[PDB]
Amino acid sequence: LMNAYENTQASESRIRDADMAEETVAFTKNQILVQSGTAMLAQANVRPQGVLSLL
Amino acid sequence: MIINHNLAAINSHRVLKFQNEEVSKNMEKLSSGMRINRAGDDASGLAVSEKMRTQVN
Repeated sequence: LMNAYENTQASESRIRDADMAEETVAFTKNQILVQSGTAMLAQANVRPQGVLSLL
Repeated sequence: MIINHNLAAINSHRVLKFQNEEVSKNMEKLSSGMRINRAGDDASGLAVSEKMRTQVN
């Protein structure tokens, strides 16, 4: 029993428990991408301001 | 001078509108971070990308 328990626990941990390295790599990638996205949104927000130059 | 129609204005407006279209095309992919976002940019590339996406999954 004390071997079946550890084997079943290992299987369940493999199924349900995450891996920190991959999760944090994805987190850093998504953080960089969202920073770039908000920077580009800020850049695009001011883009139509050039039309007033010909008004 | 002919003042009924301003041809230089029309030429500059056309160049401006196409430059703005290209600017928007650059900006959308800069925001998304992917080379192709909707079909027509690279159909074969998008199909191959979907194939490799299915493969990696």
